[PDB]
Amino acid sequence: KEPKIVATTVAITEIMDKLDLPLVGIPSSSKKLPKRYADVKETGSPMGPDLEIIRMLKPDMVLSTKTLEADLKSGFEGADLEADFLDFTSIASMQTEIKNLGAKFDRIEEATKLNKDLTSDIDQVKSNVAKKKKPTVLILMGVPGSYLVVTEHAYIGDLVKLAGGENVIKDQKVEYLASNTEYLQSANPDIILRAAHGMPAEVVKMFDEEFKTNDIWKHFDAVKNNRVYDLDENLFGMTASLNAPEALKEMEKMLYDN
Amino acid sequence: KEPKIVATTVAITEIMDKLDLPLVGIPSSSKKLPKRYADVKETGSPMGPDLEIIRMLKPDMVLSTKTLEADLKSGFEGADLEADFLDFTSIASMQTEIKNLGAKFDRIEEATKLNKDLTSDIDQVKSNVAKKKKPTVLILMGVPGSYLVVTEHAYIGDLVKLAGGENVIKDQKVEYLASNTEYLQSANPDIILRAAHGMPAEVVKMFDEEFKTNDIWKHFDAVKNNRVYDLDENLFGMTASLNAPEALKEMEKMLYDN
Amino acid sequence: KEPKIVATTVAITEIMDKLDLPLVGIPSSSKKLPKRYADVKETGSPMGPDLEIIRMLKPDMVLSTKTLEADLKSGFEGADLEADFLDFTSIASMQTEIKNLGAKFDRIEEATKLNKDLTSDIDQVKSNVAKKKKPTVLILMGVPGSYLVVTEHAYIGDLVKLAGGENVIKDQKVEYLASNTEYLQSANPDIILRAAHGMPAEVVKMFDEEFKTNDIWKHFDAVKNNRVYDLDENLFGMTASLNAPEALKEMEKMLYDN
Ligand SMILES: [Cl-]
Ligand SMILES: [Cl-]
Ligand SMILES: [Cl-]
Repeated sequence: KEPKIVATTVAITEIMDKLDLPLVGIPSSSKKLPKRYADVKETGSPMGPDLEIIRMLKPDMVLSTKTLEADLKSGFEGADLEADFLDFTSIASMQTEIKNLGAKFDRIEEATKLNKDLTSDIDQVKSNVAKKKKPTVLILMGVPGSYLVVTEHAYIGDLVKLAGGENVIKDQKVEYLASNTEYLQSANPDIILRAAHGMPAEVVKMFDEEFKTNDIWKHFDAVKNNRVYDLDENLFGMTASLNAPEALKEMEKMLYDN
Repeated sequence: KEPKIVATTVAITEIMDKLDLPLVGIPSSSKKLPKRYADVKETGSPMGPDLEIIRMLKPDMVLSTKTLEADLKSGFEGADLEADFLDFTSIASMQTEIKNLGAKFDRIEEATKLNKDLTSDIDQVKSNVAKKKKPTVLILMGVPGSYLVVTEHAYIGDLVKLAGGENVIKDQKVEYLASNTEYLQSANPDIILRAAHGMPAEVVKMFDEEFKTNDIWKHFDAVKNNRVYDLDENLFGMTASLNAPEALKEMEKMLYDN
Repeated sequence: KEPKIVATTVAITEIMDKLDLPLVGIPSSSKKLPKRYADVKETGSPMGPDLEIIRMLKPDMVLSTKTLEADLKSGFEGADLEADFLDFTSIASMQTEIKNLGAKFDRIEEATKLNKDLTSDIDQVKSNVAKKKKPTVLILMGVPGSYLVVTEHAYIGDLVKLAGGENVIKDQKVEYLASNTEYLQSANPDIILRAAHGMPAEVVKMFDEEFKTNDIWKHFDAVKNNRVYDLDENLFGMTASLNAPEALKEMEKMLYDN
């Protein structure tokens, strides 16, 4: 008997498709999912799946992410659902999770092929930027008044690192920091990147206008030099996915194309 | 002749379906509406209905909510549209409105049945939690930097009350208060609940990360103990609906299941 | 050979339809577009179009807006794409752009007709309000804690001006200002208008509740008198469109109907 697997996020569902694995559950989402799962039961929001639906499906494994573990682990345990929280905070961690899914579900060849493809794409960006002069970068996540600083330990920080950017924040131990803006202004990043995950682009544009008028950020050289980018929310999520090669290539354009 | 009724919100439209009433107008919404109204004219945003469409429909009654009365009453009066603003700030108030709609539109039996079902569900939660030790709860509505404190006088406060939670805010007269965070930290709620009505879950997750880094909230015991929940926006609206029994059951899980 | 044109926003696509021009590219959007372009290739977000798709289409011209020029100009130049950034910061500027598109693409008669219709609608509002006593107005764009003041130099400021409103901000040179709220309170606008472009109405309602509790705004007479309006985001965009006649008529209702 094939294992009965519930995937609770779009990113995991895409990995399951590349691994040629059937699913009994998929997340409820407005995003397009692989066609093979067109008729699979939806199990609610990735950020809070519907435990009663999932229980009914009697799965052998429910797949979520490390970043959601604190939020969802108790509910799964309470419902007697076996669950695996995959670490998608870097591309490398995602690739190890892909390897481990191959081993867990008898798809070692498919996982190996997928990782080979990813690594080839990543290696090409690394090679492309290796001899370039590197810009310093400040990564912000959030909305006006509450921006978090994103370190190398989060996925968007990993993309900046792999594309050769030098994060203005160093030697930190957390994924997201509260912004110390006077310190950041003195550090003077060459480039500022912003992510408002899930937010409509029209709202993000409004935020862009606010940033330019704000004493808090307007005297940064990056603002004066028009080196502030909004990361396409549709392509740059908070955690890793198969979108990474495309995301890394877009990152390379922003860091060096100007 | 049947009365010509315009329902301007999803919640009211669902009540009209349970009352077996025809409609000449429904709100414009991306949410699924009862199938019987598939071909009914849409009348614009619940938060600002299209008065020119509604006028054309020559309704006998337009139904909105108390919470929107201040915003919409003048427009309706100016357009010579008769309108009823239903109080959905508690389940009990919603049930009285259901009774009154039954009387107004000759659906007393249907309203009585609907209220019987609701009351049976509510009574079961009350019975379930009656002998449990009760946690203190802080309810926040909004986005980083501008969270409102939600009292017992608003619908989400009513759900907390009915599920046995003790609001840290007492003896207030308003539905929403400005947050006095130092006071709230000293009150030390066992649990913090957050609602960002209408906001995509992916954005809410981002807010969750910001909350944990913010000096303003991070030293609350509830944060240290991982007792902060985001209320599923799709299920917990700002005002009451037929979703209430499901919402109350989910509330009971959060307050006691941990 | 007909020119190969890519329209990167909904507003421009609607103008191209009125000008009876074929398109090779349209923006990717959830909004309804003119039916004649049902099968036209989508080219990504208006706020960051997909340059690789657009390159493939080998267009003669890519159309965007002045307000996006700073963000998008370098990418287009880098991709060797000819691009025109149309000034939609007022109705009059939009009408000059319509005239110039007619000349550029051999649609002078169609552009002239479209502008005649627009001007007739605008003239009617101007005539309607000419002898009315004019209210002072404060226009805010954004979200709690980060509202920008909108001047006459931005499109929503232009609508207020044309409908007879007197902006409390005068003799400015920029489209958007940081809010000096103590100054604004002393200026005491008769009416406050708010725009959260792209934001779901349910979120905007939540913001409305927050505004009323905020010491920063609650002592304005406009708040005390219930003269604060949320501009329907679906109809009042950040920059001009063919929606303007409808928008101007709704503006006239808010400024004088009360
Ligand atoms: Cl993760
Ligand atoms: Cl209400
Ligand atoms: Cl513009």
